[PDB]
Order: sequence, then structure tokens, then C-alpha cells
Amino acid sequence: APQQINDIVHRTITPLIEQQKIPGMAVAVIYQGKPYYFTWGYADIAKKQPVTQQTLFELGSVSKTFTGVLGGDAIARGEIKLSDPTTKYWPELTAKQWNGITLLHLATYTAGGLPLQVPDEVKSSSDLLRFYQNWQPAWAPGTQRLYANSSIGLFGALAVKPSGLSFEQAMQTRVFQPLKLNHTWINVPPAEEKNYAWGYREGKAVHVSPGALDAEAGGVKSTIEDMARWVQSNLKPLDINEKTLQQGIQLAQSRYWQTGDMYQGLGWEMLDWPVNPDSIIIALAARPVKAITPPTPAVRASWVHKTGATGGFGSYVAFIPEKELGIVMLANKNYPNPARVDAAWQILNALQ
Ligand SMILES: OC[C@H]1O[C@@](CO)(O[C@H]2O[C@H](CO)[C@@H](O)[C@H](O)[C@H]2O)[C@@H](O)[C@@H]1O
Repeated sequence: APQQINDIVHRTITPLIEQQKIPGMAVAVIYQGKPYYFTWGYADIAKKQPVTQQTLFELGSVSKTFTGVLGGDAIARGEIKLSDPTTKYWPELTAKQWNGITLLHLATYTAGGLPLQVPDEVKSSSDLLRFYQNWQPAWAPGTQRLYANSSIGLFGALAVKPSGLSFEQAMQTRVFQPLKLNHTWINVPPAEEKNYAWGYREGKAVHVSPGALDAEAGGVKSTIEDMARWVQSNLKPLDINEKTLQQGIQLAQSRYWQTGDMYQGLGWEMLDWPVNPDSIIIALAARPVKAITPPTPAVRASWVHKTGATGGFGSYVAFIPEKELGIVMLANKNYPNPARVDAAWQILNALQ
């Protein structure tokens, strides 16, 4: 590895790991299009298993980038449109508040105040229908953003309905397989359990226990190598051979809404590059949005990023298409987002 990369990465991450008491971490830097891998510490503290380039981490909400691109591929296939009403794909959603809520609104958290979490009481499909029918929006569609798993999670479930595939089958066949992400999973198979790191919350070993729509909103587990390849694919979507997947990547990096300095994509979030690091960086935050009419196609001069967490894991991905530069940070503790972004900016700034 080039010494410049070696030095900035170790000099940034070692102190981060110490300060945040992170049990294990894997980092990939993509520099001039090529990946460089770094690992520290433990996938499993009790069994003394190290983090390796084959270790699986829970991505948490970084999974929304995969859901956004799968939705994007479905649009490119002519299976769905973001301008379509939600009721087109769920005819049993007859409650009047749904008039005017489109797939776009669901995908971008702008439906009018769908909650962060689907209630734990919702187990059955009829429980799920009841939840969305009974939900009362605070706001008109397309006026305020409230980050929500019940919003993008429903988009993911509906986006695959025309295909007739399960969400997992669609993701596997249409996104993971074409991009050769052969160690990326929504459900970790028994063959791969040996490599599934434990998450750590207040010292306790924990794995995600998915409720309704958690697969769609936060369900991906992946290795540092596959995540580097995911960044490579999002950096250069035009090198991807599957035409609908190529367009799908581009659609997920389009700017649909603006709030302050941030632009909402499908899963992905973006800021103009160069960004101030203060601007890149709370349980519920309702923010008015301006519609970008029509959406701006993927801007090469962007900082494109997404944070992700589960009870036991914290992930971050960021890239700058213009510079062919990117980073993935995977950890088996959920530590504060600003620490993630600060470390990522330190590394990418140094290498830009
Ligand atoms: O073990 C996870 C468990 O969650 C369930 C029950 O809510 O819900 C899913 O049904 C779909 C297909 O399995 C999921 O993709 C979606 O997240 C959710 O409604 C079970 O199905 C799933 O086994």
C-alpha cells in the first residue's frame, strides 16, 4: 500500500478505535479507483476471532443505499415509476391520506411524517396494512423530510412487487450477483456464520433481530471487500455491464430534494464538493425540503455518503466521483456519527 495511504489511515483510525473503545474495525480506501484494506481488533471478543477482509458486519442504514439502487433498477426496467401513487402497488391502501403519496415520497422520507420505526407490535402482514392505513400524516406530501425506516422500507417492499420476486431474491439476482458481491447477504447463510462478527452494545455480544421491513430498511450484512466493490460501482456506474443496474445507480445519486446543504438521493445523500466538514455533520429531526424540479442527475463533484447503525454496529461510506476517491468504515460498535465523518474527511482530504 502507498505509504501516504498507510500513514493517514493508521494515524486517523488508531486514535479513533482507542477513544471510542471499538472492539473491531475494517476500513477500505479507494484511491484512483483501486481498493486498499485495513483491519484492527476483534470480530468476536470471547472467541478471540480477529477482524479480517472476510468478516461480515451489519451495515444497518447503509443498507438503504442498496434498497435505493434496487428501486432505481426497477424504474430502469419499466416495472415502477417514482411518480406512481403508492396505492398502485398496494391497492388495499384505501385510506384517503394516501392520495398524492407517491413512491418518490416513500423513498425520500417526504411522505408527510411516516415514523422512524414500524412498531414492534406489527408482526403479521395484516398488522402492517393496519399500521399504514391508520397512520395520520402531520404534513402534506413533499414538504418536509423525516428520516424513516417505515418510509424507505415500504418503498423497498413495493418496488419489487411487479417482478414477483421476494425482496431478498430481487436484491440477490439484480444487485449483489451482477456486481460480484458474493459475500453480501440479507440473511446470513449457515455457511458464512463463521465470519459473522458479533456487535457490541454496553459490552454485550448482539446480532440484529429484524422486525417488519427491517430487511428493506437496514438488513444487509457485508465484508470490507464487497463494500469496497460497492463504492467502486457507485463511483463509476458507467463501467457496469447490466444496463438497468447502471441507470439504477445513477438514479439513486440524483438530487430530489434539498435541505440546507444536503441533497436527498435514493438511499444516498449528497453535498456539493468541496464541502466544509462542519456541514457534513438527535432522535427525530423534521426539516422542510425544497423540491429539485426536475431532479439533478448524479453530480460528479459531490461528497456522496451514508451512515448506518444497528444496536451493535456502526458503518460509514463516503465517496467523491470527481476524484475517484472513497472510503468505507465498518465497526462492531455503534459509536457517534460525527466521529465517523471526521475520520473519513481527514483521510479523504489528505488524499485529494
Ligand atoms: O426474521 C425477519 C422476519 O421479518 C418478517 C416478519 O415481519 O417480515 C418480512 O416479510 C418480508 C419477506 O420475508 C420482509 O422482507 C419484510 O421485511 C417483512 O415484512 C418475516 O417475513 C421475516 O422472516
